[PDB]
Order: sequence, then C-alpha cells, then structure tokens
Amino acid sequence: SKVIIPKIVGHRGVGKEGLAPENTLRSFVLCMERNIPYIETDLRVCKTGEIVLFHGTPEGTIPFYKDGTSRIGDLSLEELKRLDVGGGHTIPSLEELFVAIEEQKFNLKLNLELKGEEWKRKESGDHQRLLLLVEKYHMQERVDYCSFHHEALAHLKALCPDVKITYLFNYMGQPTPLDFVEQACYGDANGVSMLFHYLTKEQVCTAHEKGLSVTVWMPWIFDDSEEDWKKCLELQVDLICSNYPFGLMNFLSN
Repeated sequence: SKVIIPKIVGHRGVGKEGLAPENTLRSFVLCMERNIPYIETDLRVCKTGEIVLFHGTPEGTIPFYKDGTSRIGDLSLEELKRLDVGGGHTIPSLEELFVAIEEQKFNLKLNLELKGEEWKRKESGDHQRLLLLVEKYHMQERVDYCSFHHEALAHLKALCPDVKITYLFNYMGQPTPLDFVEQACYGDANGVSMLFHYLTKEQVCTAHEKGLSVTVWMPWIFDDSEEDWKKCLELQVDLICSNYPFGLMNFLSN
C-alpha cells in the first residue's frame, strides 16, 4: 500500500473559506487560480429548461430570494441571473462555468451532483440536455456525475454508458449498506463517496479491492479542520470534498 496522498475537491468551489459565495463563478475561478484540481457543484434545472448551479436548503429553497419561498424549478434563467448571492456575485448556469473553464488553461475536473427533485424523472429531456451540454464543451473526460439517488445516474448511463459516475452514500445519515460496493459496480459507478462521520478503514479497503475510488464528503454543516484531515490520510481515501480546500492544501503541504 504505497501511501495515497488524496486530491482536493473544492466543495461548492472555495467552500466555506471567506473569499467568495458558494456555487458562484468567482468561487470556481478562485479554485483554478489556487491550482486546486477538482470542484464539486450542485446541478438543478430552472423553469425555462437550463441547468443552473445552486444547492439551497434541504428542500431546494432559495433562502435570500423573496419570502425565502421559491424553488429553482420555479424561475426563469434571467430572473435567476438577477439575484445577489454574495456581495456582488450571481447564480451561474452550467454553461457559464464551462465557458469560464474554456477561456482558462487549468485542467480543472468537476464533480456534478444531481440535486434532485427531477433528475429521477423519466425523460424530461433533462439528462440529454446535460450530456449534450457537456460534449458541446468537450468536457466528457473532465466530468464525474454523482447523486444520493442512484436511479438518476442510471438514466445518464442509459443514454451514454461512457459517462463517469460516483455513487454517494449516507443519504440521511443512513449507514453505508453492506452491499455498497456491489451496488456501485452493478451500477457501473467508478467511485463511491461517503460522509466523514460514517467511514471505516475497512470500507475504504472493500472499495479499493474492487478498484473503486473513495471520496470523503464533508457536509456543509461541518467545519473540517487539520484533525479530520489527519484521519482522512489514516483512512487512505482518494479525494476529500473539503469545506476548506485552501486549509487542506496548506495541510497536505506538510
């Protein structure tokens, strides 16, 4: 077991660092600049069809907009691109990020979460919209799709088996199931992703013995610090979806 140094995934961009609002282009740009190899972002579909980047509350609300009352599926692209998130930055589309990346030269790769009322839905047009968008930016080999709801991934796989997918576990604090590794293979996932509090040395092994990659996931609620990263290394995970990528990088320095 030649020691694995894990790679950083920027949670919603620069994550919980000061410098920019979550799921905002300035956040993703900043991640490239600081030379961080991956970011995670949250895909949802807005009223007029297009794929937008936004987590929002446990039930897909937009806390800052109006009564704090609306879901993304309620709003046109234009109205969405007229909302303040941070002091000055705005909700991006998926295309805007692609465009961003393309004018750049850093080989950023992405983890796209299908934040999913209706990724589960049998054809809306949603998955083809996604895929065609990806390939219209020759992003096929730099994009990994993930979800807590694995049926959503199957729909991608159905249209294009080449797509790379990571199965996400511990949905509502559910313990990792015994069959988690069988699930992911059967579903033709190349990786698994687990919440930090629910992750064993032995699960990392199970996963590695079947040549699947393992990603530690830090919920937004959780401020990951050096103490946790220490355990991450002990675990020998492949990637860490950190809320403090710059801290994580500064750590891995040593």
